[PDB]
Amino acid sequence: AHARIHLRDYVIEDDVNMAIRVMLESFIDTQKFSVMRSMRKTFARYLSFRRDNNELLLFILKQLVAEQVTYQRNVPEKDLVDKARQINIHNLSAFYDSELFRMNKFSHDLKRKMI
Amino acid sequence: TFSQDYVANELTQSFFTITQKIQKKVTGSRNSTELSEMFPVLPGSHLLLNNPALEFIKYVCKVLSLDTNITNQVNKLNRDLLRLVDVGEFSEEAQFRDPCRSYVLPEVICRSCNFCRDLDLCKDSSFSEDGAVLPQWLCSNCQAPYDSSAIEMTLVEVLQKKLMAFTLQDLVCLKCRGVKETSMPVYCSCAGDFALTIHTQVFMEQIGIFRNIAQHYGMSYLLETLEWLLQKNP
Amino acid sequence: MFVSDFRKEFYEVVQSQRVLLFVASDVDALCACKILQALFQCDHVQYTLVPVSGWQELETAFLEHKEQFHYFILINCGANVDLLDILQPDEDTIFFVCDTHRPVNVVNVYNDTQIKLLIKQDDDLEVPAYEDIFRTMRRRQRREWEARRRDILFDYEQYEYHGTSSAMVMFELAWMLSKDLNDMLWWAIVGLTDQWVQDKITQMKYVTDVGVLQRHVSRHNHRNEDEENTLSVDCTRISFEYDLRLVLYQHWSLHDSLCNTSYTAARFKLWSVHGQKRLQEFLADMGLPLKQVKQKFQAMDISLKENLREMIEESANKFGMKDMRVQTFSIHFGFKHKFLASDVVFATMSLMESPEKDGSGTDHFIQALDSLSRSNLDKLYHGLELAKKQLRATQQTIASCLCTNLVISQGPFLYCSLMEGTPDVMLFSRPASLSLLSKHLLKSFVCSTKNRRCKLLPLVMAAPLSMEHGTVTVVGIPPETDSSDRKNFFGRAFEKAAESTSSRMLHNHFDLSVIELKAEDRSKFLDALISLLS
Amino acid sequence: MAPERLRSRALSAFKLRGLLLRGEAIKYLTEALQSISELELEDKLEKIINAVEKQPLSSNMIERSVVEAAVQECSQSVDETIEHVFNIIGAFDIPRFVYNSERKKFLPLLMTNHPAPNLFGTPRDKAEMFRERYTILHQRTHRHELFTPPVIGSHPDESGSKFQLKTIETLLGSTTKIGDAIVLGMITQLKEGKFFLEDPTGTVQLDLSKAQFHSGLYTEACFVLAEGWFEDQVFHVNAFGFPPTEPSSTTRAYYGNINFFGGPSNTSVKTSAKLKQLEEENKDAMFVFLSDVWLDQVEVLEKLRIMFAGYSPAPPTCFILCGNFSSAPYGKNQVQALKDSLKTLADIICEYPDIHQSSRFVFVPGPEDPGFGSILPRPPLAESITNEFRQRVPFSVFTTNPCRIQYCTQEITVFREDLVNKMCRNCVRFPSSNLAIPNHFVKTILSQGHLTPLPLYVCPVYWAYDYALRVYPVPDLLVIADKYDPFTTTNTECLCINPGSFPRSGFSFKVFYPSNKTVEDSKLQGF
Amino acid sequence: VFGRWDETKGEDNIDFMPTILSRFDMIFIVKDEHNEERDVMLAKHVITLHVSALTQTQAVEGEIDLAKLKKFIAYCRVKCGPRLSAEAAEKLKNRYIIMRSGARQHERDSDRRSSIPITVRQLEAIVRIAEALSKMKLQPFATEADVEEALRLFQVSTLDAA
Repeated sequence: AHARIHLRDYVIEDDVNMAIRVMLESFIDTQKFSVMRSMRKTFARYLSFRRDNNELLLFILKQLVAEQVTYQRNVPEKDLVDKARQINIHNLSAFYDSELFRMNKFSHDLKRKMI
Repeated sequence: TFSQDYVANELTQSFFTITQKIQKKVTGSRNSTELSEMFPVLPGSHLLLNNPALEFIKYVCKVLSLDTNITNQVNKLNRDLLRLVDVGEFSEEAQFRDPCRSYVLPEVICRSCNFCRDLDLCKDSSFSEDGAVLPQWLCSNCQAPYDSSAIEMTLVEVLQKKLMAFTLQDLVCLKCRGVKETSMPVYCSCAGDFALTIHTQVFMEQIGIFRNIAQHYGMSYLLETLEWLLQKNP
Repeated sequence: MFVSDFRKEFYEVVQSQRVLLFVASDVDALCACKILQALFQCDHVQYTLVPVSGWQELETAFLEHKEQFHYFILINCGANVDLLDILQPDEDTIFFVCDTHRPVNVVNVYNDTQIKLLIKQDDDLEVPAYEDIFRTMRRRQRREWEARRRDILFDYEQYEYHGTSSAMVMFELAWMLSKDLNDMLWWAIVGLTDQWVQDKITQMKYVTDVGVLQRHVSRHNHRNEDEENTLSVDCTRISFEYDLRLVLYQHWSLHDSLCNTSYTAARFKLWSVHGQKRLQEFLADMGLPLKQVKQKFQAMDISLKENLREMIEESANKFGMKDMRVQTFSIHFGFKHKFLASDVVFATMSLMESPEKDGSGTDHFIQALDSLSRSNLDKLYHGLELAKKQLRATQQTIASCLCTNLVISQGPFLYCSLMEGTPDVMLFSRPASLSLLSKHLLKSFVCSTKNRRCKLLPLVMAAPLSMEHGTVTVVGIPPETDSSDRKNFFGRAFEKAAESTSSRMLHNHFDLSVIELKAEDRSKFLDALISLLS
Repeated sequence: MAPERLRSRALSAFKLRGLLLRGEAIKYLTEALQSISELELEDKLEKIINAVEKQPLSSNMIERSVVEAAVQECSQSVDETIEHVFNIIGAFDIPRFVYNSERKKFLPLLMTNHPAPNLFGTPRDKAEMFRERYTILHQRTHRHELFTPPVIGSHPDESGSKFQLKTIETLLGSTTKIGDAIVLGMITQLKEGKFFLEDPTGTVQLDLSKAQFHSGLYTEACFVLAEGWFEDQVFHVNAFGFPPTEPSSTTRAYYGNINFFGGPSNTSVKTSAKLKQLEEENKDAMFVFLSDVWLDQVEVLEKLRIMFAGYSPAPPTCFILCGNFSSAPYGKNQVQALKDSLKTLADIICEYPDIHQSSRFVFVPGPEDPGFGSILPRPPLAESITNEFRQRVPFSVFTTNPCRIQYCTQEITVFREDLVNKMCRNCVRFPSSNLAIPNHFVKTILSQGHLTPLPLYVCPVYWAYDYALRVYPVPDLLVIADKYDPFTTTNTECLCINPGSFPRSGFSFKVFYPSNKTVEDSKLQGF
Repeated sequence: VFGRWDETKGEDNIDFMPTILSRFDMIFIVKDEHNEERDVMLAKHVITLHVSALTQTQAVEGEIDLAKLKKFIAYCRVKCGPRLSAEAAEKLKNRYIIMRSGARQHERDSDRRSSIPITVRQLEAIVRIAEALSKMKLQPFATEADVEEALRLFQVSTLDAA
């Protein structure tokens, strides 16, 4: 159903994580008050509320910048997205909206493709 | 309390960098016929270790997950670096298991001091003390050794009494979990099948423990008994 | 060395002897084997036939049989490697090699005693001269000559391609012997059509070879027949056709044919949701009712069919498909049996590359070889059903790849990968079917993408092969331009990458551009390929 | 003659007989028969082809080895070979046969779909042990005087009464309080005094207070023919005894010439012409039996010295060392003690040529021996404690306990896993006393037809190899070498002997002459 | 009656009458057992089952296609009617008497009637099951093996009673 909402012809882990979240949150909602918090931490710590993963793309960006600086000293967005497709972290738009690169003073532009 | 999070962030940087480094190095080692061949062997070894960066991550994250109750950043590090390795979470290779099949002979008596203490035969680093295994197997009241001859005979005796227990074990029905009352029936009073109370894989695992012990410490008589007991098998 | 006269120096030699046929697993090889079997059975030549699916099993079969046979015939295998080094034969065996693969190995060419090449001298052949390849200032010039040898021999061995069909070669032998039956001519046609269907030759060469076969067809059609004396319906009639490029369209519905033909599926973009309306616009332009188009072709109304080919061409021209026709052949016999050469090609190919796990690949070879004889028409029709299934699976896989964007441009070459457990990957695990899938997918990709850059790139495709040993099959495909000469460099690029990285590459398939690779080494192998093609 | 002509006629003979020769096989034949003249070639070929057909061929295609073996059968060892006359068979070497009830015959393990025996038995095997014991006794009993009425028998014929066996599942219901019914079943206690009877169909409690026992050692796990009536959920016994025995001649009369005992022969040893004519010339064979042979203490080596002194005249064909070689099984000391004493025994017996070159020194360890404990059939002790004996005394074997000896025309079982006092101390009502004790013991062991007629916790056994402890068909000699006093007795033309605890029993070894079918009741206190 | 079996309730889980219940040869009381490895295997089976819908419906080893099994059932039904062998009937008789005594004593110990009665129709049900097992093999007679398998299947229903 989530794939159909996104008009995907093929289902993906985005959709699977959405379905997982719906099931777990509703099951937690069925519980009593005291039991609900213990159930929340149980299923949250052990099972998949995959909110976001910005740290991997953050240090991939930092590694690529460090290597490029080392190469030049003695298209970075293309380099970043190439590594982001090589690793199973393909949802990079979340990283571009998140603060983790922004307070580290990186930026993006789909035209210039510099970061 | 709070400094756990600071060191977790420092590890979020350093652990990532280190795992990238060892990954690129070990997968670039051209001498590796199989990366499973890369790992060392000790008398407690049983796991089919395969891809050293993954084992590295697993062991580090185990100690991190147990040295603090704040497992959240450790689980985040797992989800980060396992995805860096491109190995899936919740797969069996991502789960930690103890690489050492620990086995203890309890209350070993020493004549140097009249003291008794518990001794693990698989734990020790046999490569660094292969000549000095018996000094390494010292009585903790002193530094006097326990001898290979007596320990080998003790292990054979343990095998015999254990195998006697296996032979004279009880049988339990799988549906109702009561014990088989008399010998001739093939099924229970209900339609359920009987099953072993002492499963054969327990004895295969303990025989493997004894075999690795005997191979690392050169116990040929124990190896004779073990080889016969292994040959008369399915 | 090249055999100048097949009748004198090959056939009249092996006619007196026990012979061992090694036959490769492809339809052209099967057709050449059928023709040669018919000649040997006419002359009571006590042959033995062994299928071989690769180099290692060829070596195994030769090790098994080398004691008992002195004359060997290799059909669609051997010409592109050093057979002496590969097989390590005794000093007095003879290897006849009827093989389409090019370039011929220089050791095979200039071996004058043991390797005998059943290859037409007028093929696309440019062999370097013997003195350029084979044996202070004197040793300085020796080293300079060796450097020139490396340069020249790389220029020779770079591009792999295919020559004249082995089935056509064996038919020319049958014609010279004057034991060329009409079914032998049909097998020659099927071999050439196998080359054309698998895109192993250029359209110019295919048209030229069709022009050659037309004259044999006319001769057979006037052996006992003219406009006023005619044969029984039992007898086979081969006819030249300027037929449609649609696949199997006389055996299922025209709708399924348009949907599962690679050319029209790629043009109308039927993997996409929007492409079905393009196809409906095409059919409405033709004026065919959709019920008739979706009905089976044999059950379609006959008033729609007697100008359907020119209607298709006329509508295709104004839709931009300027070459919907193709020069081909058909065979009739009995009242109801009618097949295009493409139909027989697809049926036999599917019987070879069947997804069935029961039996083995050699059993599937046997099914395919049986289906080419008219005593096994049931096997041929079963192969046609399997071909319909194979074509449908091909289109589903292409749709999955393009919709999920698995085809990513890795600079010098596009790259794609099938995933273990996904649909039909077991069907496409076999290298021949994987090569066909990659070619069809590249045409679909070139029609799909709007970037001018992407329309010119070659493609590399990977698929799972093994879990007991953990390997993948990798194929390399050249660009899909109409200007293309159907030559590719991936056979040598793969081994250059493999030796640059010391990768665990295994090289069992007879085409150099198909390899087996350990699943771990694909990363560094691809890195070396980007570095190499630059 | 031409070799092609010889090839042609050899191929033609085999082909008319319906057989195809491999290329190497016909090459061997057509060079082996070059000495043969035209006057005899067809007779020679027919002789060879009959010899080929004797083997168990799996195909019409004949290999090189089969033709070679046929020519050897035609030219060498055609009358006999020397080693058939005596052989030693371990318990784990015994073949397995399963009794098919609906064919009423024994089938090989290779023919049934039964799984192969392994040491770590499955749950099914533990049941199959006692079910198979019951099966053997059941089929044997039904072919004795308890057989069918017959259904043709009428009343004037079959005017006399005859027993009819019932299973436990039949006696519940309308069969209650019938006057006379007899049931085969295992006797065992649920608790002290709570006796019950068990068969594969069910179990029932026993009121055996009034039972007339038939004078045997009725232990736990023995099989009995309890006669009585069923009432108030109890079977009330009138009489109580073992199932009847069967001689091996009757067993073979029913089941053919099948080799139940073991060895390489397809038939039993006493039912083939080669052995039947060898026994005419094997007149002077003799075996010695000896238990509690505590050679780890050198006093026993002194006894071996006087044994060799006494019986150097007329050398024994073999000696039987009945295990428990440790008088001091304290711990690790005993292993090297046994190695040194076996070295000493080898060194002393090297002093002669004749006994060293003729007598087979065979060892069968028991409980007080190194290696595997009191778990049956007892495996041989460790090979590092046997190799030095073997390398300088090749006429010696180290094997299991129990063990089977096949003679040229006799069959013997050796066993010493002690149970006589075990039989005496757990009888249901009472044992039967005085000098009759050994006779009641052999009656028990023969009627039960199993070397361990007692519960598993009393005498452990590997489950899947329980068939190896079988005493059915009855051996010609049964040597039960318990720590108990030595004895000799016989039943159903089987000889049965205990050589006894030699150190306690006044040095009473025993020596057996198989060709004479007799034994000496010796006492070597006087040596 | 309460949705799940709710094991403390026992006979109150059934509102069916003994008349209708005695007409059923076998009454499989089915309970959803929560075991962790069972649940993991079941979930992986279900996920693979949903995943494999696109796999062109390929043939399978070691089983009969439904269209073939339908015809085979029809053939066996029209061709073969077995009977009990004598010894097999004796086995069935004795086992039936034992089961009847057990059911009576269970009801007496409970001091309440069980919802599932053990009747002569259940005897004939065991007979029918043995004959069906033989009809699968097209054998004119049902053996002790067939009767034992029939009794094994029926003793699940007797477990469901007691």
